Amino acid sequence: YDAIPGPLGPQSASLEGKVALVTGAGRGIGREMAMELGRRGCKVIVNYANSTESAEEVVAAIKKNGSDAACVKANVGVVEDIVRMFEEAVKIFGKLDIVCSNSGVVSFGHVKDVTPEEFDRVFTINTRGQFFVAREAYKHLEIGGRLILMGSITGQAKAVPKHAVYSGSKGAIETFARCMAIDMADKKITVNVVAPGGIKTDMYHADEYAAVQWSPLRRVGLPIDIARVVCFLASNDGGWVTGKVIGIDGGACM
Amino acid sequence: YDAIPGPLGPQSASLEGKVALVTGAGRGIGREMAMELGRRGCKVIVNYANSTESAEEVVAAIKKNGSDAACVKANVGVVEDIVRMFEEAVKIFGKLDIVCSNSGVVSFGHVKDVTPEEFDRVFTINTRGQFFVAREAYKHLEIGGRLILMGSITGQAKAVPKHAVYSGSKGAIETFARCMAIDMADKKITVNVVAPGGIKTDMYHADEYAAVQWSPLRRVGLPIDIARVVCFLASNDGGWVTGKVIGIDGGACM
Amino acid sequence: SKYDAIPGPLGPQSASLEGKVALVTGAGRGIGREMAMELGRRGCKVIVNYANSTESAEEVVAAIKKNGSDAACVKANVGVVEDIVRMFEEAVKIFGKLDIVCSNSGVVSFGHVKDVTPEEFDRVFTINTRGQFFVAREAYKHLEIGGRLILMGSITGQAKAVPKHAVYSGSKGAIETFARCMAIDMADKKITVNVVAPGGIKTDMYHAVCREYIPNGENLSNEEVDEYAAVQWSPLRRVGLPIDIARVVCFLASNDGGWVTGKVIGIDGGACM
Amino acid sequence: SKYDAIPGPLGPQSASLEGKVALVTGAGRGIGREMAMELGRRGCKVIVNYANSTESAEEVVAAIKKNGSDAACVKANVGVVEDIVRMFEEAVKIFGKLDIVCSNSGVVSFGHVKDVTPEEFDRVFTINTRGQFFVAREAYKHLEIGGRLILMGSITGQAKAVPKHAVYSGSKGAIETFARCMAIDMADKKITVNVVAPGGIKTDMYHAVCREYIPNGENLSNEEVDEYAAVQWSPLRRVGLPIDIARVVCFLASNDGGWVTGKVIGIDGGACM
Ligand SMILES: NC(=O)C1=CN([C@@H]2O[C@H](COP(=O)(O)OP(=O)(O)OC[C@H]3O[C@@H](n4cnc5c(N)ncnc54)[C@H](OP(=O)(O)O)[C@@H]3O)[C@@H](O)[C@H]2O)C=CC1
Ligand SMILES: NC(=O)C1=CN([C@@H]2O[C@H](COP(=O)(O)OP(=O)(O)OC[C@H]3O[C@@H](n4cnc5c(N)ncnc54)[C@H](OP(=O)(O)O)[C@@H]3O)[C@@H](O)[C@H]2O)C=CC1
Ligand SMILES: NC(=O)C1=CN([C@@H]2O[C@H](COP(=O)(O)OP(=O)(O)OC[C@H]3O[C@@H](n4cnc5c(N)ncnc54)[C@H](OP(=O)(O)O)[C@@H]3O)[C@@H](O)[C@H]2O)C=CC1
Ligand SMILES: NC(=O)C1=CN([C@@H]2O[C@H](COP(=O)(O)OP(=O)(O)OC[C@H]3O[C@@H](n4cnc5c(N)ncnc54)[C@H](OP(=O)(O)O)[C@@H]3O)[C@@H](O)[C@H]2O)C=CC1
Ligand SMILES: O=C1OCc2c(Cl)c(Cl)c(Cl)c(Cl)c21
Ligand SMILES: O=C1OCc2c(Cl)c(Cl)c(Cl)c(Cl)c21
Repeated sequence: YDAIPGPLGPQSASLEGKVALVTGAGRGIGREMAMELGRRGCKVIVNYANSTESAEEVVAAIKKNGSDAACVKANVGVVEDIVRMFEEAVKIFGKLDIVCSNSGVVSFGHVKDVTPEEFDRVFTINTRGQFFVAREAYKHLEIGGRLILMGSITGQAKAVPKHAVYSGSKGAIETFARCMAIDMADKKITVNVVAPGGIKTDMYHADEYAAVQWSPLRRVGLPIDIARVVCFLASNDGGWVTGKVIGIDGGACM
Repeated sequence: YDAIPGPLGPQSASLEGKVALVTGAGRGIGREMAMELGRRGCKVIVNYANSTESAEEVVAAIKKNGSDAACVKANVGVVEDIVRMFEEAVKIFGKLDIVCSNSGVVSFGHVKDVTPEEFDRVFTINTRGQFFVAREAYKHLEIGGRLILMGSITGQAKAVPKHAVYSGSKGAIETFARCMAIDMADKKITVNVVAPGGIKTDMYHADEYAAVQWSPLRRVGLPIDIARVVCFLASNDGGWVTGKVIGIDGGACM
Repeated sequence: SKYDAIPGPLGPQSASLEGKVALVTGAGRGIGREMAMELGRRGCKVIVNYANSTESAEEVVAAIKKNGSDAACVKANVGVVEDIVRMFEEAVKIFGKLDIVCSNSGVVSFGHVKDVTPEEFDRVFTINTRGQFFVAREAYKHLEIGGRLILMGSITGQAKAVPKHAVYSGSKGAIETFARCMAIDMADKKITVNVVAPGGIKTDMYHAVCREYIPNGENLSNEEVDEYAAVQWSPLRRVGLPIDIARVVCFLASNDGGWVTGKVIGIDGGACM
Repeated sequence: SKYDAIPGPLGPQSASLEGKVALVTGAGRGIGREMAMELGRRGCKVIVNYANSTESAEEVVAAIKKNGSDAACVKANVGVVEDIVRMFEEAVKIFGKLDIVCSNSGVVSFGHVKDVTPEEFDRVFTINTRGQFFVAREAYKHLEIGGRLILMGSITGQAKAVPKHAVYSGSKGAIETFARCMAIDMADKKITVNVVAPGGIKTDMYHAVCREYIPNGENLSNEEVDEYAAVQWSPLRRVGLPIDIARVVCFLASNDGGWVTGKVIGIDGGACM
C-alpha cells in the first residue's frame, strides 16, 4: 500500500494517449472540454445531437491542434442512442479512458407554472440522460478510467427563484456521483461532478453584473475555467478524488 | 417587523383545527404522520394508490383518536390524479393547511444493471410525483401553509452501494426544497424536506445491526420519530424554518 | 422487537417540557433571554446565566417566575473554564437536575483578514468556540440520561458572501463539527446534541453589526436596515426574531427531537448569505 | 467583451508551476514534506518550514535541490504569531516573492469530550486553527497578486462516525469556513483560497492515531491497520498516500485552479467516516 500510484512530478497531469468522449461537445462548455482535452494529448469523441456542422468544426479544430478527434451523433434522451454511441466510440479509437457527461438543457419557471412535459424534457436530458451515459461509460471504460458528470451551483444554490426543475435535475447528479463512485470503483474508475457557476455560452446568454455580482474575483466564468478542472480530474492528479462535487464558480454565492 | 408571529408559549406547537393531506398514508411512515397529525388536532386526508382497506383503517383510527379523517385515491405517477386529488381534498374539509409529500418506492442495483424502466419507475414516483404534489399543494394551500417533502439520508450518504437510482431520486428533493421555498414564500408557505435514516416499515424490511450500526443511541428508527418532526415543521414553531433539510436518523453515518 | 417500543408519549405531550430544568448561557439579553422565557413558558425551571448583565438577568428571572415557572440566575464567564464548572455545580444544586442545556453565549467580530489581531481572534474564539466546548463538556457530565444539548451556530458557518467575517464565521463553523462529533460521545447517556444556526436576528448584536452584512449600508437608517433584512435575507419578507429561534430550541429540547442528533438546523427564513 | 479574455495559457501549460515560489508549513515530514517535494518537482522554489524537525527539514531541502529546483528551510512555530510574521519576511527575502502558500502544519488529538482539558483543547486549536489563520493573514499580505493559498482540513470536518474526536475535528472544520470567508477578502488581490480535506493518509500522524478510528483496532497489527484502511475507508481498496494530496495541491496551486476558490476538496478515495 506504499506503492506510488502513477508518476511523481508533472507527468501525473498528462493526458497524453488517452481517449475521451464528451457529450454535447459541438458547442459551449462541452466544446471547450473537448478542445482542452485534445490540447493535453487526448483523442476526443465529440458527441452531438443536433449541431452537426459545429461538431465537425470541433473535430477539425482538435485535429489542427495535434490530436485525433471524431464525432458521433446521439441523443441522450434515448437510451438506445447512448448504447449505440458507446459501441461506435470504442471502435473509433479502440478504447475509452475518460467520459465527460456534459449534455444539458436549461429551464425557467415558478413551480406553479411547471408542466409535466417541461419537467420531463429537462429531467430526461439533465438527469436520466447522464445516468445512462454513466451506465454505458462504466461498461466501456478502461480499468482506472474516469467519469466526470455535469452539475451546477444551483444544485445547492439558495436564492435562485423560478428554477426548481433545472436545479433539481442538477442536484440529483451530486448524489449519483457519491453513489456511482462506490459501484464504479470495482473497475478503479473515479466518478466526480463539476458544478459550474455562470459560464459564458449560449445557455449563459439565456457581463458586468455577472462579474461584480457572482464573483469576488470580478470577472465572468468561461468554458476554459471548467475545462481545466475536468482535465485535472481526468488526470492521474485526480486519482484520490472520487465521489466529490467540485464547485467552479469563482467564489459565487447564489 | 417586531410583531411576534403567532402565540408565545406551547400553543405555538398546536396543530388544532388544521387540515393536512398526506400522500401514501395507508402504510408505513405516511400512516404514522397521519395518525400523529390527527392526535395533535388535524383533520387528515389519507391518500393511497393501492392499499384501500389500509387507508380506511387509518381514517377510522384517526377518528377514534378524536379527529376527522377521510381518504382519497390517487397515484402520484399520474399528474392528472394529483390534480384531482387536491380538488377533492379541499372540498372534503374546505381548505388545506399542511401537505406531506411522502409516497415513495425503494430500488436496488449496481449502476451497470439499471434499466430505463426501473429508473423511470422510481423517479416518476419519488421525484416527479413529489414535484407535482408540491405544485398542486402550492395552488391549494392556505397563505401561511406548510409543505413537507420526503427525502432520505441516502441523498447525502457516502457508503451505500447499489443505490444510485433511489438515492439520486431523493437527493433531488433537497434541491427542490431550497428552490420551492423561494417560489412558495409568496404565499408564506414554508417548504422543507425530512430525511429519515432507516425506519421500521415494510420498506425497511427490504434490528440489532440497525440499532448498533446506524445509531450511537443504539435503537431502531420508528415512524413516530419522523412523524414528530413533521408536526414540528407543520406547526408555528417551524415558521422560520424554510428551504431546509432535517436529517432524522439518530446520528447515523451512511 | 423490543426495538418496537415507542420512545415517549404519542400525541402533543411529546412536545411538552413540563417539569424540565434547563440552563441557558447568556440569558440576560438577546436570543438567550428569549430562549429562557419560552422554555419557561413551556414549563421549564430555568437557570439564567450571565457574565455582566446582572440587572437584566434578574429581570429575566423575575419575568419567568411571573409566567408561572421557577428560575434563578448564575454568574459565569464562559471564557473561564473554572466558572463553567462552578456554574453547573451551582445549577444542579438550585433545581436538583439538568435536562436541557442551551449554549448561547457569543460575541460578534468584523474585519478584513489582513487586519485581524491575535488578541481579537483569541477574544472571539475563547467565547464562541472554546467556551461552548467546555459548557458542552460540563453539560455532558451533569445532564440527565436522555438530556439535551443545543449549541449556537450561525448562517455564517456556511455563508459564502460575507466579507470581513472570517474570525466570527469560523468560530461558529467549528460548532457544526462539534455537534456531529459530540453527538457520538454524548449518546452513551442518550443525550442529543444539535446546533441551531440563525440568520440575522433582531437583538443588540443585530443592531451593532447588521450594517456590516449590507453592502454600503453603513449609512442606512434603522428602518432601511430592517427593510433590507426583510427583503434581502428572506423570501418570507420579514426580519428574524429571537422567538423564531426559541421555538426551534424548544422542539429540539422536547421528546419530538429524540431522533434528531448531530444536526445543524438553519433558522433564517430561507436566507442566502 | 473584455471579459472574453482567456485567463492564462490554453493547453497543458496551464498546469505548470514553473518559476513559482511556494511556502509549505510543516514541510520537514508527512504530507507537508511531499507537498514540498512535488511542488519542487513541478518547477517551484520551496521554503520548507519546520518547528522542530531541523535535520528532516534540511533533508527535504537537499532532496528538492537534487530534483533540480531551489529550496530553503525557515524555522517557525505556527503557535507563535511573531514567528509566522518573521517567517514570511525571511521567505520573501530568500526568493524575492511568494506565489503559493500551503498551510499544512497540524497536530492530532483523541479523547471523549468529557475528558478534554482546556490545555489539550488550547494546544490543538492554537496550531490547527489559530495557527492556520495567521499563516493565512500573512500569506495574504505577502502573496503575489494572483497568488494561491491552500489550507489543510480533514474528512473529520464533516465526518459523522468518528468518536472521541471533537477537538481535532472541530479545529479542521473551522478551516472550511475560513476558506469560504477568506476567499472573499483575499480576492481583492486575485488570490484563491481553498481547503484540501484528506482522509487517512500514511504518515507519522497516521500510524499513531490510525487505530483510534478503527473500532476495537487497538490490538491491530500494522498490516491489519493498512488492510482495514484499504477496504474500510475506500471503494478503491488502497491506502491514501501523501502524494495523493500533493497532486491536488499542485492543481489548485496552478492556473488550472483559477476559477476554484472558497472550496473544500475532499481527498479520501471516496471514504465514508
Ligand atoms: N453555461 C452555464 O452557465 C452552465 C452550464 N451548466 C451545464 O453544463 C453543460 C453545458 O452547458 P452549456 O455549454 O452552457 O450549454 P449550451 O446551451 O451552450 O449547449 C449545451 C450542450 O448540450 C447539448 N445537448 C442538448 N441536448 C442534448 C441531447 N439530447 N443529446 C446530446 N447532447 C445534447 C447541446 O448539443 P446540441 O447542439 O447537439 O443540441 C450542447 O452541445 C450543461 O449540462 C449545462 O446545464 C451548468 C452550470 C452552468
Ligand atoms: N422506511 C425507511 O427506511 C425510509 C423511507 N423513506 C421514504 O419515506 C417514505 C415512506 O416510506 P415507508 O413508509 O418506509 O414505505 P412503504 O414501502 O411502507 O410504503 C410507502 C408508501 O408509499 C406509497 N405509494 C407508493 N406508490 C405510490 C403512488 N404511486 N401513489 C401514491 N402513493 C404511493 C404506498 O402506498 P400504497 O400502498 O397505496 O402503494 C405507501 O403508502 C417513502 O417515500 C420512502 O422512500 C426515506 C428514508 C427511509
Ligand atoms: N443576533 C443575530 O443575528 C445572531 C446571533 N447568533 C449567536 O446567538 C448568540 C446570542 O446572540 P445575541 O443574543 O444576538 O447576542 P447579544 O449581543 O445580544 O448578547 C448575547 C449574550 O452573550 C453573552 N455573553 C457574552 N460574553 C459572554 C461571556 N464571556 N460569558 C458568558 N456570556 C457571555 C451576553 O452576556 P452579558 O449579559 O453578560 O453581556 C449576552 O447574554 C451568540 O452566540 C451569537 O453569536 C448567531 C446568528 C445570528
Ligand atoms: N495523516 C492523515 O491521515 C491526515 C493529516 N491531516 C492534516 O495534514 C497536516 C499534516 O499531517 P501529517 O503530515 O500527517 O502530520 P505529521 O504528524 O506527520 O506532522 C506534520 C507536520 O506538522 C508540523 N508541526 C507541528 N506543530 C507545528 C508547529 N507548532 N509549528 C509549525 N509546524 C508544526 C510538524 O513539524 P515538526 O517537524 O517540527 O514536527 C510536521 O512538519 C496536519 O494539519 C494534519 O492534521 C488531515 C487529514 C488526515
Ligand atoms: O450570523 C450572524 O451572527 C450575528 C449576526 C447579525 Cl448581528 C446579523 Cl445582523 C446577521 Cl444578518 C447575521 Cl447573519 C449574524
Ligand atoms: O482526519 C484525520 O487527521 C489525521 C488522521 C489520521 Cl492519522 C487517520 Cl489514520 C485518519 Cl483515518 C484520519 Cl481520517 C485522519
